[PDB]
Amino acid sequence: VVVYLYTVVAFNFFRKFYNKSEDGDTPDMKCDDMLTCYMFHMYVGVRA
Amino acid sequence: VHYVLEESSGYMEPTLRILAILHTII
Repeated sequence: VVVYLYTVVAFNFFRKFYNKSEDGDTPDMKCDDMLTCYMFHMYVGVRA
Repeated sequence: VHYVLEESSGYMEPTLRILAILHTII
């Protein structure tokens, strides 16, 4: 629940940061989707 | 710049509004 709260906050206020592009100019795995951003959080930010 | 609920075969966009209405009522 707390990670979902952080996810909605980031989706609403931080768009230009989740830019995990490889080799440059490949913007993907961003926060352009609520479920994608929630999975990214719960999978990377917890274990980081 | 525009938040959109484009993820299903309908029945998810109006249900959110009716659920918010029911939540405020309750």
